Amino acid sequence: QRIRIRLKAFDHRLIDQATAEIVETAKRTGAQVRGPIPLPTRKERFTVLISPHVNKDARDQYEIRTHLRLVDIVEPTEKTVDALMRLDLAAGVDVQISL
Amino acid sequence: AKQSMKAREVKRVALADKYFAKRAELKAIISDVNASDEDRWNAVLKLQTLPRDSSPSRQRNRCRQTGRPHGFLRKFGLSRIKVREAAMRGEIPGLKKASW
Amino acid sequence: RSLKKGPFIDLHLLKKVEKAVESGDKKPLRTWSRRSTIFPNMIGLTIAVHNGRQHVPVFVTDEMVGHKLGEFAPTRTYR
Amino acid sequence: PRRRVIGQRKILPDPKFGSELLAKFVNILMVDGKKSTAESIVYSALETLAQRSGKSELEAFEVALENVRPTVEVKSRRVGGSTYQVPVEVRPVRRNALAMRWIVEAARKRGDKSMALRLANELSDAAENKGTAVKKREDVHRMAEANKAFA
Amino acid sequence: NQYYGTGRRKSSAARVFIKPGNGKIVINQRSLEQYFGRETARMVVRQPLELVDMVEKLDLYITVKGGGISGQAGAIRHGITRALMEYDESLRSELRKAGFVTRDARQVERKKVGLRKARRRPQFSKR
Amino acid sequence: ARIAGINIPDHKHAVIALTSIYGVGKTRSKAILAAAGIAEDVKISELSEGQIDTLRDEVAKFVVEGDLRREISMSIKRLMDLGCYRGLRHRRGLPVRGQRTKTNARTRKGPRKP
RNA sequence: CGGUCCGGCCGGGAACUCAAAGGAGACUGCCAGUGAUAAACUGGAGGAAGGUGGGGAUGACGUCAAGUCAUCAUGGCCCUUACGACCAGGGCUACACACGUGCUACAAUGGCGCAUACAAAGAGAAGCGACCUCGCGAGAGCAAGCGGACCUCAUAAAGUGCGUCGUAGUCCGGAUUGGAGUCUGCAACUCGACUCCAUGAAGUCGGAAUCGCUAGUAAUCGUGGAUCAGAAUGCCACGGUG
Repeated sequence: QRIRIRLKAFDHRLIDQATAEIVETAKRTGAQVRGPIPLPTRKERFTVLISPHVNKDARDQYEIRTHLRLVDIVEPTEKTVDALMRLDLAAGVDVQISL
Repeated sequence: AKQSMKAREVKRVALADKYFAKRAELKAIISDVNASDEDRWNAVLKLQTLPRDSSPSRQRNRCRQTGRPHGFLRKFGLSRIKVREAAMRGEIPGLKKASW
Repeated sequence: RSLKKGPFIDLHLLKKVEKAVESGDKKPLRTWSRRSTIFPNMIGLTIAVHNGRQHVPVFVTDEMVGHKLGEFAPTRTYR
Repeated sequence: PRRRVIGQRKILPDPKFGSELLAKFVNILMVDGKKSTAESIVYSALETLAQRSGKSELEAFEVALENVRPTVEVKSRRVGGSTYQVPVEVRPVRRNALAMRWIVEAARKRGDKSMALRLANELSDAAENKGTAVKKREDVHRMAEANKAFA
Repeated sequence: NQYYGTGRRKSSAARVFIKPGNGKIVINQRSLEQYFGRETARMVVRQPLELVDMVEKLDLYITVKGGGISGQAGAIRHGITRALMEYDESLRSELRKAGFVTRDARQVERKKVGLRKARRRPQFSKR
Repeated sequence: ARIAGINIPDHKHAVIALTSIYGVGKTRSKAILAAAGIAEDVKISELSEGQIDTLRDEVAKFVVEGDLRREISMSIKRLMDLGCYRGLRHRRGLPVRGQRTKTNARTRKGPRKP
């Protein structure tokens, strides 16, 4: 079966350590790995007034970047499902897993 | 804001979860539906008798810290003032100053 | 306008009016319901609607039916 | 500007004729960044022109333009209260710009129906030199000769 | 043989294949005449085939995404001229002098907090 | 030629000329000229006298001119005499539909007084 | 490359656009001349870019007892059966006036009607809501999909072609008012937005004065977002033409 892993995370160095684990972990336990293809990157934007009272043109424009990566696995062994389930990454990565 | 006005926005959440979220979400469909009953609504008259602060309309957002009504931001649950204080210490993750 | 699935009135006005039609006409009703559509069954009565301080006597004509109660108490003084 | 002595931008030549001097005329005539509809108006009112003054479409422009082209203008200049209109001999490039600009302020002023009428009739009357664009060039050549004293 | 160029201008990104043999111009599977309904936009896709020769010498199949009309034009212009320098090479001398090799850097300036647009300030009042 | 309203349109197109009735706009127009089976580009001169008396019947469906001017005036009078809010705004010459009066009510108030 | 319902749609392809990680590139580095052999300057070459290539972020010591005790914190003063607390109705929307900032206009570079092309950047689960059906329309009914490069908001508009109006307070302009609706909401009287029919003010380019802008700028054209049940001509952002 196809299982595919959408990794997403606010830090771009933290995410492609967590990718490069998963590309190593699958290849060693016997599988054909696809990707890790870079999807586009939701950048939100918040402008805010900056003074406590008045001064409408004094502002501070923040962003959050959300980086997004996709890793398809085409040939699962019975090991390769459990090798990735048992893995644990940094806190700022969010994994998913469709089936 | 005041302590009274922060207490009022616990009172109005307390209700609207208990009532309308179940019981008025029935009656807003009975007052809607055209292809079932057009005479024994009764429900329009019964929707008044529910306590008035059961409506979610009546809930303002405050900044979950200072209680300020204006300047709200839904992503963070905070006033523009406290967003910025918290941003700059590094307490909101991934948030930095932008430029493009 | 309230779309044609409803017209609107407060219960505490509806039932206080059913009384003083059925029992017989009287000293006027004191409502604060300004938001309440004048029905056919209210005609003849004096209702005294709240303007923001004083309740103001309103003899309900035939021609008033459809209008709201609040339309006949003005809120703001002016000269 | 003080320090900042500068070059200038290559305008594209005009697609129908290959005429760089006529592209400047659609720019001058253009409003609200609608160069499209400027070109419609211009290309039209050269057909209406060149037909009715014995042909050549580049050179029915450049006869009407040569007529309104100035050669001196004033350049007002304070000495210590009263203000001295000094005649000054105008540059090669600015000759055309002023000509083109006056044609169009003349054309934009008349009361014919289209703009392509209005333009065609204040390029007719330029070449047979009456109408407002040469009444402008004459009342500039007054001011230069009336104040010829001051140069 | 397929000789390729990319070209870009504003948000447009054109991709331009050059075949030997004949007059013909395709562009999102339409005729040059169908695609551009403005004369100004036509005689800037042809421009580079004038300094360098074509009547009936190379076909070109091109496709373009994004921007508007005069953006797409300019991207194609630049796309051709990259592809010409793939094929022949020693035409750069002449193309450089008309300056079709210069990728046109001009984006829209962003809008700025405080201002109605990029540079349009609001109306000042002294008093 | 004059229409079932005691009026006289011009030598324009027809759909435009019927607008010249009080109580007829551009929607009613095209609605009339249709049922009667006239083309809308066609003029008033270049229209035969059977093709005009069909229009007189069509506009007699709709309430127009001194039927209408009355109908409006009488509805405004219900409000004025009944003494509801909207009546009180009609009789002072102030705007009725909740618009601001601190500035700008200059249609409804007239050119201004010191 | 094969096959086709002519749709990248389906075999397949990894070239190309694009996506987002990692690197290269521009430093007066090279050539000539000017210059106290200096710093530098003027020009040239190659180069995608040339002399801080364009844009942002970045605001020295200080200045005005500038602003904010009503975000928050806080010294002191003050109130403590009230200046604290709960509720319904009203008010913050008032209108002889004066000023500021905007939007729409006054029209043929145009208005209306019919066809037809080319964006970017965003948002979405008490959410976005297709298709089909009903309604002149605002919308309604049914109901896939989508925590989203997949689905939805969502047909960009100026543009272009064809018709039409003929310089008229008009087929310019849309204010105002009457009638009838739609939706959100316990509730649209005071005081919401949007639709339909009717009505069709002022206004024919604005006195003294005065503002913005040096290039993808001004001008003009649409698109999205935050706030938000509903309520953008404001605000923040995005591309088009130019």
